[PDB]
Amino acid sequence: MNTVPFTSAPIEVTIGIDQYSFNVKENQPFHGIKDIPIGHVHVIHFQHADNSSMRYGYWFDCRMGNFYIQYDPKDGLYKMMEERDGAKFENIVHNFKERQMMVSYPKIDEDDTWYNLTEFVQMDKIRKIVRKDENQFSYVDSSMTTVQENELSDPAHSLNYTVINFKSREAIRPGHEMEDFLDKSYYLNTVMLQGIFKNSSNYFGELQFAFLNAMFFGNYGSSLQWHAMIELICSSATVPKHMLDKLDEILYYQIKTLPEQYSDILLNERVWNICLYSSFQKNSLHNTEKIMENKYPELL
Amino acid sequence: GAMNSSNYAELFNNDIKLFVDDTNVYRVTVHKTFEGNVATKAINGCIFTLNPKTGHLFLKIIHTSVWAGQKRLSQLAKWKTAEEVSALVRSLPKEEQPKQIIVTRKAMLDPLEVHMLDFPNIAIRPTELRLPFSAAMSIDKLSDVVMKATEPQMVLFNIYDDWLDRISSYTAFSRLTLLLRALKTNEESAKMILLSDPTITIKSYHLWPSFTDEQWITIESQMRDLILTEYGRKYNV
Ligand SMILES: C[C@H](Oc1ccccc1)C(=O)NN
Repeated sequence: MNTVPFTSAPIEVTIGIDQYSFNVKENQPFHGIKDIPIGHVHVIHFQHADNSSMRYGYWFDCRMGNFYIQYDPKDGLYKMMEERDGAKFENIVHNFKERQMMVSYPKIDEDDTWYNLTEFVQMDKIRKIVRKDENQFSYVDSSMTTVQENELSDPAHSLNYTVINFKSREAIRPGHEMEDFLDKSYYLNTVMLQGIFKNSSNYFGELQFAFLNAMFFGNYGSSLQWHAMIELICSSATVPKHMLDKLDEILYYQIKTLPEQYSDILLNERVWNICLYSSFQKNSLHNTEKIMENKYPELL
Repeated sequence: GAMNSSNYAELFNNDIKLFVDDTNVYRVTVHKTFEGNVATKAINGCIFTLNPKTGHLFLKIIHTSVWAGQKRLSQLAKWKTAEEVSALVRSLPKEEQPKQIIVTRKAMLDPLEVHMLDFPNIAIRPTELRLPFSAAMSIDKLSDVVMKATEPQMVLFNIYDDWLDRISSYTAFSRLTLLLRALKTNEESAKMILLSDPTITIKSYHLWPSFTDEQWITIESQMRDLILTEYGRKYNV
């Protein structure tokens, strides 16, 4: 189990770690988060008490370095940094643990939620969507726009998700116009899976990461990407049976984890109704359809 | 965006544009089978592609053979339309290709958009106008060439005859839409109006009779009377 220490908490802030969150008061004696489960990526995220504008945070994997959080009063946010001196870091953490100045990552033993939300997400792929190669961790916030968004303005601060566009030459073989527009299997299996993602694990990893950035930061370009990747599978007549079964699981845990009071904005009525009721895979998402109908019957 | 009353004079500016109407592409007669079920029998159809400024109508005849062994024909009809329009554009010299294509029904948008991906600079637009182009098959010479076709065929017609020698495109289009609206609302009366006078003939190379300017005014008046009449007969006013 690993630790992200905090130098201090000089401004009042709600801190998130994965699906957990807690309130820290201005200059409260808080020095970080311990007992963080090894084996998964994580995200530690922030919303200032004073300006709920800009949720921001950092994706990281404790196996890739020792990371801490330090408030920057000039740029006005909590910044993640890597400590290269290993013995310095251990001694800092040990002192904060001895003084019980750290919150414990509060995982219930029965609880596989975070695994199920990040099963296919890998730090190496995150770092290719969020390009900032001098750091082992990746910053994301509410306002960052995606490559596709910028095509329709700062490139270095973009989310480089794979562009999906159903009315594009990439998606539509010359001479197969109707066939490929009404059944997207070509685009799913040959262009995206075989060509771009190489395998369905990488496809699912980007889909999960998009969802997580949508949920945790309200990042609108990410929500667009999550729905696009779902629709591309649902609108393909020919999908590997194992991909469909796993998609149902992935979506099931995403819908389960979404805050109930955010469903109005984070969920696209057209995509879900089409996916669950009109598409080729309308009968292939039993768990997801059951939870959607019992938890958000209004949307449908 | 959408073409409507507010921007109606854009049709007659100097940017090339085509109206595309798919109403008459897939035509059927519905009938009873020996077993008392219901079956359709397709008949030949046409795509109505009109340049509104010049009157040039590219009438692509759709021969019933194109439907053989196909399913979901109403949906195929839209993609077929889009394929044939895209082929037409590609066949035109660059300086003759349209800058905009306006579809009379919104369900042509995605099919045409997808077939014209190769032409990103051609705008595909809907319209809020309820244009009467379905009535093109009430024009006897167009109906006849559609029904006689034994194979796919493109027939080339000027739908304004020689009217542009004497009137503007705006007036020519307004006459045409009034004639077609009349034929659509009461084809029998409309045709009686156009032919009542045996002395006014249709030239071999034309579609409509050779009316003088004065006679066109009488004709136009009679067609408006018809459209109000039927509007009363239909609504009891
Ligand atoms: C020759 C003249 O012009 C065209 C007419 C329609 C489309 C293209 C050309 C015509 O009325 N031929 N019948």
